[PDB]
Parts: sequence; structure tokens; C-alpha cells
Amino acid sequence: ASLLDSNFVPINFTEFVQAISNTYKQRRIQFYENLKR
Amino acid sequence: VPINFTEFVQAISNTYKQRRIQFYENLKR
Amino acid sequence: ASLLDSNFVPINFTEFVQAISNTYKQRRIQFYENLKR
Amino acid sequence: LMKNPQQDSGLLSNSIDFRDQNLIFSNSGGVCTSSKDKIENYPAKGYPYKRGVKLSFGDGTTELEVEAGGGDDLYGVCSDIDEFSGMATVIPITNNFTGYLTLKKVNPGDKLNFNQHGELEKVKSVNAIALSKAHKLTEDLFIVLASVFGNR
Amino acid sequence: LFDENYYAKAVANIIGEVKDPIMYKWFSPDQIEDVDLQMGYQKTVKWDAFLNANPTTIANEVNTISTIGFSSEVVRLNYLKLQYKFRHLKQTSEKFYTSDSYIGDINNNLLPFAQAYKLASSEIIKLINHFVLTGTVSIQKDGKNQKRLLPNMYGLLNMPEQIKEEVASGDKDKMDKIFEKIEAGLSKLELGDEFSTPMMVIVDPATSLKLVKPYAAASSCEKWEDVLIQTIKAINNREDVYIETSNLLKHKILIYPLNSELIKFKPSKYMLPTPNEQVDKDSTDVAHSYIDFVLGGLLATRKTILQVNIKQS
Amino acid sequence: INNNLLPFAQAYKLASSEIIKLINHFVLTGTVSIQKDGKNQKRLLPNMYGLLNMPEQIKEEVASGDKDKMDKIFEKIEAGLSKLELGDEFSTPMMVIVDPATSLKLVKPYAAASSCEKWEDVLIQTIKAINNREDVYIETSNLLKHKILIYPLNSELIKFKPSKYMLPTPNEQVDKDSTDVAHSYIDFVLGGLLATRKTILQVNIKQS
Amino acid sequence: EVKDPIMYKWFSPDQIEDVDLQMGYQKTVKWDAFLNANPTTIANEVNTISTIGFSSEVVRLNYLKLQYKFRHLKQTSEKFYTSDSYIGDINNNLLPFAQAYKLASSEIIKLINHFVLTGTVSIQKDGKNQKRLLPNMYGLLNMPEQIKEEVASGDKDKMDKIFEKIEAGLSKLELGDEFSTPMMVIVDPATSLKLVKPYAAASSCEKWEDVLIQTIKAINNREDVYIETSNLLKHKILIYPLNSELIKFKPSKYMLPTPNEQVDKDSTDVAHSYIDFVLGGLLATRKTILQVNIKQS
Amino acid sequence: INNNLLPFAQAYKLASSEIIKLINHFVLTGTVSIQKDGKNQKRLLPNMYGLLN
Amino acid sequence: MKNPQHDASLLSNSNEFRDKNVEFFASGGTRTSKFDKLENHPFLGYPYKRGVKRVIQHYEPHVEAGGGEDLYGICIDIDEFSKTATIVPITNNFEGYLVAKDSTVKVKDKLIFNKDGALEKVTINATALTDAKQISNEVYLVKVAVFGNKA
Repeated sequence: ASLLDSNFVPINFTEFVQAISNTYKQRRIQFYENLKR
Repeated sequence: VPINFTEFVQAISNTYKQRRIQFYENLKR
Repeated sequence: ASLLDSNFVPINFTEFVQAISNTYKQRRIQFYENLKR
Repeated sequence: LMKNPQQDSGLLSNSIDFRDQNLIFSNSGGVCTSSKDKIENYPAKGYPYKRGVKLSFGDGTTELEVEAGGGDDLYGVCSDIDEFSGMATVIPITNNFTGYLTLKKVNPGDKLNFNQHGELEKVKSVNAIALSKAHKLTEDLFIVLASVFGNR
Repeated sequence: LFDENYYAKAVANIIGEVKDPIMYKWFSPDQIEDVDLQMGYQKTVKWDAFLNANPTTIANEVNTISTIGFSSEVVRLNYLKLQYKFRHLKQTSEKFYTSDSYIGDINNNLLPFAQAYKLASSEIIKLINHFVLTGTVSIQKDGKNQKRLLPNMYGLLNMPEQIKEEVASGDKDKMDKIFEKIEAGLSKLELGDEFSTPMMVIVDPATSLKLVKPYAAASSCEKWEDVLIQTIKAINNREDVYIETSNLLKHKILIYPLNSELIKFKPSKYMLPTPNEQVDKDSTDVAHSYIDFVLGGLLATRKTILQVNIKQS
Repeated sequence: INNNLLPFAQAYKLASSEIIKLINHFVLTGTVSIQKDGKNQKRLLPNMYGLLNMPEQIKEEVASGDKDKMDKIFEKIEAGLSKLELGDEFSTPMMVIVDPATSLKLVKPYAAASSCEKWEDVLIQTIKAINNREDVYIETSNLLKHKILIYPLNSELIKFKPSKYMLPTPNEQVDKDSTDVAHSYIDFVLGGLLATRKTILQVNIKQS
Repeated sequence: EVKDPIMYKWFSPDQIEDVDLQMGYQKTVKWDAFLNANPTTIANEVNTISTIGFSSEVVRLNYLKLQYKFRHLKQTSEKFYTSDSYIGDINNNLLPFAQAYKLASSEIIKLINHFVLTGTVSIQKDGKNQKRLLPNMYGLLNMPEQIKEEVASGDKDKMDKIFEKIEAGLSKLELGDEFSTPMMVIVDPATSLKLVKPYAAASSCEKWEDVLIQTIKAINNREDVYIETSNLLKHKILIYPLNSELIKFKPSKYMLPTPNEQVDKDSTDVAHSYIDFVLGGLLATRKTILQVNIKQS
Repeated sequence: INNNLLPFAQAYKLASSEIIKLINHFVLTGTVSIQKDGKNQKRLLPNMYGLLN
Repeated sequence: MKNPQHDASLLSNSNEFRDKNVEFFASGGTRTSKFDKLENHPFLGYPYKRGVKRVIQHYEPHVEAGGGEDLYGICIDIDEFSKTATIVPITNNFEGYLVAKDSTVKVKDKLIFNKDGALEKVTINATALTDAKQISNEVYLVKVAVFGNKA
């Protein structure tokens, strides 16, 4: 459940908020994976 | 046969509980 | 005759203490073997 | 006025130094403890922790308790408290105690006596000798390492 | 949900354009772990031991022995929930404000919901980054009129029981004096058995400018930045040293390790801005929306952060 | 938590860690104390010495004014190294133990400043001059305080013969009672450092 | 070979549930609602409406661990003190471990029964010098917020006055929705002797016990009414329902006496042993217990 | 617990129980009041009587 | 503090519905409107169910128990964890149970907030609706209607 999937259909605002949080976590993971110090 | 003191204490407590249950089964007011 | 092995079964506190000393000695030896300066 | 600090700290402790780590208020018991020491417990009247205590009697309905005090009424030294049961641990004056005790707001070797509030003060009827300087934990809370070995 | 609610769909389609927080650079991937909480506290227990007296010599017979004492500490982290409100144009009113090149009322500073939410989220993320850095929340450049927060809510700069160094007003221009204070603080650091870890330094732009001058007769191949890197490598077991510049800081230098065993960030999984379901509607074209965020969750051990301040008198 | 009582395993681990810290401090500094000031030392037996209090060794004292002058510190180190007497055991590795502040001072460029040449490299070359170009190791210990300790790593000159029961060992006597509180005992043995005279250099930077 | 506690007769089987704890506390939460004002009449336009409030109450039960120590003869030393028919030193009052433990356990169980009935711990006949206990530790007699009636000293013999007080208390009882439950009455032997006199000219085949049973059945929805005599009480009458939803007993599973593992051995023939027992665990709803006290002063 | 807040289902059940008790009291007595003294009664309409009034 | 029923020793009897609301845990008001303005402010001390004044000193201004010419509002609820107080501004009317100085307050009496944030008989700030009722040793609550400040 993330906003990065075009095949995601939220049912309610609770699921929408959970998807937002999961998207933020995945974005930070991607940022650290793409980071080059 | 209780292996250790903890098992002995648990057996004592279970015996008390069973005696209470039997007393209530045999009680007639 | 050390605590490192699992086959060791001490019979009394004296053998237990001897095993402790042997374990300390073997740990020191392994530390010096693995040390890299 | 509690052995366990109420305000929990916001940081983790750093266990890197082994010196000056025992100068805390939660250090119950004694620095030198004998396996043949006599240890009693009594109901606590107030917070007599780390202070000399005396026997206090009520109306008679309830049992006797211990309250911080000294003078000729000194019965023993309170070394620990269980807060849940309000139980003060006492070492009788007939037994000798060596540990950190509350000092009244002193150099190693100075003779001390217990005041009306169970606080050690510099000097008559109690053998208390200071073994260290006064360590300040709070602006009004001072402790001192003292050895108590009976009366004089 | 998207069929019925339009604002949720707008947030879903605009959330990607929001840039990631810059505080991620200040930490390592293993140093950040999410916690499921909105407002409350999290408690951990740590055990410690100590020596009460000199050890007793076992000669002849004796039953009075020196004792080893134990103690427990409880560490509490407080998480607080905060909210902001912003005004935007109602969805059905966008067509009456669409222009040749933009949408909105420039005369009245009214924007469509997507743009308004994006800008508000960016500003809130800036505030969150400032809080994570400095430990305070304020909207004034002076730093006054701060928001009263809960205890056990600290940043990298106001964390207590850490090494604090101060450079005098007359020595503000003297990079050698600044480096002397930095070396003193580095010596006072206590990393312990967790020393073989990368280190992070955060400096203000003025300090970053000063760091590129030749090392002082002047040198010819090494500079202040290289000297600082070597000095930090002396204590980090020759591990990576990273240097970052932040416009939030002013005349301050922060040094700390990137080890999860000493400093850890446990933020709430709802810390970053999140829309609220409630929308205020009226008979006009102006609506109001709400954004929620959560603050708190920085845990550090004692004497593991160097905080150098340079007085500007 | 409220009464500070732990299971036996954790209590033993913590006590052993503290005792090992005390043992390391004794082995280094030659004394035993639980105060940071170092006072109220436990009276030990004679012929019990550490690497820092060994008698009949080379001792240098950097003055108060030169507490931050690495050139003066290195001059004192050179004088001590000249006064060292290794004899026929020259071709052996050397060991230097430094406090954190002096360790931080060592990494500064050698003094105009010499490129690709640090005070640490200069010191290593100076020690290699007298150790027949052998390995020179440098360690930093927070136990020391503005002290530099230089000594060889040859068993013929300095040896450590500790007891086989030096490290902490549990005792068999466990105090038991009607309550839930028990007591246990840990034993450890101290002593056993033997070094030839005038083979250790001790440099003290005198503050104040 | 140890007799069952008599406190079991004062409770129903469903009214007692063991808890796994030695020292500490348990807590439960109850939710209530209330009306803050009169309702609001919905007419024309109105925005200010009367509110209904809510409340939470946390009830805590404390438990306490206690110990006793007794002396006995050493197992190896028994054979030098036994005899043909008498075992143990008669002159010094020394007994084998089994007999000593049996007698001590019986005494401790008597103490526990007295605590459960009266909520006090004492060994004096006057009842003074009580051991100080923790709050939230009560018995059936000292439970607060119950119905308490007191018959005057001058009417210590007037069964009519005693019954009037009991009737007033029964009226003041608030069993509520849990009224269809059996009821339990505990009286002293003097009260039991008084209860057999004919009801009052004296009636025929109508006795005070029957009248009291009818009066209690009037409020318990004609459920069973039980009467017990306890020599522990004195000038006290206790009435309460046998319903778990109103009165419950959650004693520790280690409440009854248990031997300790520590034995104080020595060079002599005298050894010492320890017995542990746990006190506490009575939960009661308010205004569900009637206590009648007959004064003499 | 600290703020005395409940889920909607439990809150509704408790409120309904209280209102039903009030309704029973009105049906029996002909008056509406939240006090045991019977004072501060709500003013009602005529032709609204209970079994007692 | 706020909730004095978390130290109880017995379960409550939830049968009667009368005389069950005049307590200290009864947060809010007897009659509440949807369009009432509620503000959150950090507080010092214990201003619950009392008149509150705003204190400015660096930190944001806080609120504390008070009255007189400094009266800013009335506190109706508190969050202890966040150390925050819900405040009804003095520009908004309110009806509810507030703290009174003593038990001399009667019905139809004009009431003024004092330095401690307690109501007392005689500017005029409120009018008592019920008599002063004792809940604890020094806790006196009175139902009252606040209509701002009127001379």
C-alpha cells in the first residue's frame, strides 16, 4: 500500500494516510539507496 | 513426582484448588 | 577442558574453575591470533 | 526525597568511567556488608531513608512504627525502603553500620551525632565517625560516608 | 475514496513533487527507525553497575566484604502532535480564476488546493528540519517567542549532558583559536568501544568559508578542512568524516558520530506532514484545510556530541 | 526496577565488566582507587607495580608554559629516547601510549609546515632510529592523563606473568535467605609485572 | 490432614477466582454516564444543547506477602527424642517437622479466615495493635461505602428493634439489576439464639428467622436465603448477595500457607522453618453490603 | 481514561441507558428532573401527565 | 488534580441517574454550542475549572489562574500530558460548574473572579444558578452562567 503504485485504490481516509506514511518511508529508503557521499 | 521446589509449590497450589473445588462439589446448604 | 566446547561436562566447582581459566587463556590466544595492527 | 528519582532522564547513560559512580542517592544498603548482619523491617512513618530512626508509638490501635529521630531515642539506621509496602529496613544500634548517611546542611575523622531529624551533624551518645567529606547531591541534600559502631 | 473526495486525489497526485527533507543527510540509514505513535511517550530501561569501595583482601577469615551496587535508569521520549490551517480556493471555483498562464487570485493571494498544499507542506518540512537541528521551534529570526514544548524533547544543539565549547568574541576571526576549541572538545568526547564509526560535522556558511584558507608561515598543500579531517580521523579509527553546511546554523559547529548505538532517531511514522479529512466550506469560494505533523524522538547518549559556539560580541 | 534487583546472569556480567575495568586501570597506572581524583588508594603489597609507576625508569617533565608546544614536547621525548638503554635488544618493536589530547596534537603537520609529514611520522622515524627500524605502534587510552609512555615489546626486557586466576572468577559461596534477595562473590588476583630498569620512558606534561 | 478454611462457606463457587501474583496490585476500569442538565426542547432554531457526560473509575486491589518462622527437631536428631508413644521433647515443647508445620498451618489459616471476615490482622482479644496494611485491602466488615446500621445499647435485647434496623438497612440496599440472586446472612451465636423465639401476643408457627427470610426474599426476587453462625463475629450481623457481578474474591493462588525452601540448620538438634502466605483480594460494589452493629455502651 | 473519552458505540449505549431511565421516571411520576430532591423541574406542556400526577 | 476516581477502592453502583453529575471530573459545560470558540494554551499551576489570565514575559505567553481586570478566559478542560488547557474566551458565554471561594454563594448572586480564579459575591462577570456544593475539603463547585464583563 503506497502512493507509488498506479494499481492502488484506497477505500477510506485511514488507508490513504497509511499509504502516505508508507510512501514517505519508501522515499527515504530510496534516498539513502541513491545517496553517494 | 516433583522434580524441583517450584514444581512442588505449584503442586501444593493445585492441590489447594482441587480441594476447594471438591469441597464446593460436596457442599449442600 | 574449556567452557568453549559443548562436550565439556564439569563434575565439580574445581573443574569448573579450571575450565574458566582455560577459556580465558584460549580467548587471549585467539585475540592475539586475530589481532591486526 | 525519593531513593528512585521521579523525573526519568531524557538521555542514555555512558558506562565508560568506573570512578565516582556510587555517589548517588539510590545507593541503598552499605558499602561494607557482613553476611552475619541483623536486618529488621518496620512500618515507615514519613521518609526516614538514609537517616537514624526512633520507635514511635501510636494510640494503641496500630502497631509501632519508625520515624526519623536521634538523641537518646535512637534505635537504629534506616538503610532501605520498599515504597509499595511502606516498609523501612532497619539495622539496630547494637549492630555496626558503614555507609552513606544524610548530613545536616566535616572532614574524614570528625565525630558525629544524630540530630532530632536523623541527620548526622558535627560535635556525645553515638559512635559516628565521618570517613569522607560531605557530598552534595542537591542544594539541600548532603550525604557523608560514616561508620556507626554503637553508643559512647 | 478518490471518486468521492477530490482533495485526497489532489494530494495523491501532488505528493510526489514535495522534496525530501535535508535532515536525512545528517543521519545514516541505520540511525533512523519509525515508531507507531502520534502523541505520547516511549520508555526504555538501562541497567548499570558501580563499585562502592575498594576490594577486600581475602586473608585469614573475614565475612565483611565490599559491595558492588546496581542501578536502573528510565529514558523517556515525548512525541507531540501539531497542526496548521491554510486557506485555498474551492474546487468548483477554479474555472472562474483560471488565467492565461496560471490559476488563482493574485490580488487576494488565493491558490488552488494542490499548489497551496504543496507550498504549506514544504514550509512545514522546513520547520521540522529546523526543529531536528536546533531543538527549538520558532518563526522569528531572533529566535524569541518560542513554543513551549514538553520535556525530553531535544535536538542536536540543545541536547544536555554533552560537550559544549565557546570561542570568545575577540577570537571569532581566528581559525586557529576555533580549531583549538574544537580539539579540546574532541579530546573531551567519550566514544568508548563505539569509536570505529563515521563522523559528521555541521558548520555554518561563514565557518565553511574559513575552512578553505591555507593552514597556518602559511602552508602550501594542506588546509584547515584537511587538518580537521585528520584530527577527527585520529579518534574515529580512521573512518569516514563528512562535512555539511546548513544555513540554519549561525556561528556554530556540531560534531557527532553516525552510530546507531550512541545516537538514534526514532521519529513517529506520522512526523511528516499529512492532510486532515476535515475541510471548512461556506457559501463563498474560500475553503480551509488542515495539515498535521508530529515532533520528537531524538535519543543520544551522554558526552557524545560536540557543540562549539562562537560568540559574536 | 524500583528496588534495583537483577537476575544473577546480568548482575554477574555487569560486576565482571566493572572488575575488568578496575584490573586494566591497575595494570596501567600501578594503583587501585575508585575515585576520579585518585585518592583513598588501597594499600597494596611492595613489589607490585604498573607500567606507569615502575621505579628506576627514565622520566621527563614538560613545563607548564610548553604544555601546548609540540616542539618542546618532542624535544623532551628525544632527550628521553636518548637516555633509554636497550642494549642488545634493540631490534624489537616499540610501543607508545598517549593520552587523547596529546594524540590529537600529534596529527598536526610537522613544523612553515612540511607537506606529507606529520609529527606522528617524525616520532615514528625517531623511534625507528633506535629500534633498528622496527615496527612502532601507537595507542590512545583515556586512562592516562597528559602522560606519554614509551617501552619495547620484548619479553627479555619487560614481561607480564599474571596469575591464571587474575580475571574475575565466581565463588561457590552463595548467601541464601527466606526472602528473594541473594548474594554472590567474585574473586580476582592482582600483580605480576616485571621490567628491567631504565627501559621505560615516562613523559609528563605539567599543567598549572 | 489440614482442614479446609471456613471462609469457603461465605462465598459461591463462581464468586472466587485465583490470581497469579504474590505482592503487587491488580486494577480494573469501569465506565459510567450521567446527565448534566435537563433535556433540550427542539423548537425553531437552537444550537446550545444539554450534554451527557462520561467517567472512568480505576479500582485497584493490593496484595501482601507475609511470613512466619517456627522451630522443630532435626530429622536426624528425631530418633534421640522419639519414644514408645510420645514424640518430641515434652519439657522443651519441641516437635517433629510434620506436626509443627501442621499446627502452624492451622493457626495461619485461622488468621487468614479472620482477616477475610473482618478485614483486620491482630492477635489481641481487644483487637488493638493491628498490623498496618496497604490501602485497598478490606474485608467483608470494614468495606467502605456500604450500609451500616447500629442498634442502641438499651435495645441490645429487643429483637423488634434489631429487626427494625435490619429492615431499614434492607430498604437502603441498592442491589439494582442484580437483585435476582441468592442472599447470605452471617450472625453470632447470641443472635442465632434470639432468632428462634416466636415472632411478636406471641404468634404461632411464626418465628423471627422465618420473618427475616421472608423480608430478604421480598428484595432478592424470592431467591434462596442462607444463614450461617460464626463465632468470629460478635454483636454483628452481615447480609450480602452471593453474586459474582457485585462481590468477588480474587485471592492469590499462593494465599494459603506454603513451606519455604530455607531451613536454618545448626550443630544442635533445633532447626527453623518458614511459612509464607498472601493476603488481599476482595472486590465489592458500593451499597451492596448491610452491616448491623449492636452497641453495649 | 485520563480524558474520559469513549468509542461511539459505548458512548451511545450508556447515553441511551440514561435516557431510558429518565423516560421511565417521567412515565411513572409525570415530571422530568435530574435531582433526587425533585427541584429544578423542566417546564412541560399541559395534558402531559404521569400515573402519579 | 483532574480525575479523583482513579484511586478508588470499590466499584461504582451504576443504577441511579439522579445527582450523578455534580463532580470534579465533569469537564466542559452543562449546555454546549457547536459554535463555541475553544483555544489551547500552555498553563502553569492548576487552573482547571477556574478563571485564567494570560501572562507574557523567551517563550510564548502562557495562562494561569487569576481574575480581576486581567481576566482572559475560563479553563474548562486540561490535558496533563501535554500540559495544555482548553480555554473559552471571555468574549464567549458559558454555563457550567466552576470553583467558588467558599460556601456562602447562593442562587441569584452576582459573582466575580478573584486572584485564585474562584467565584465570589460582589464589574460583574457571572450570575450563580445553583448553590455552592461541597465536593472535597476545600473544593466548592457552583453552577453559573458567564456573560462576559458588565459593570
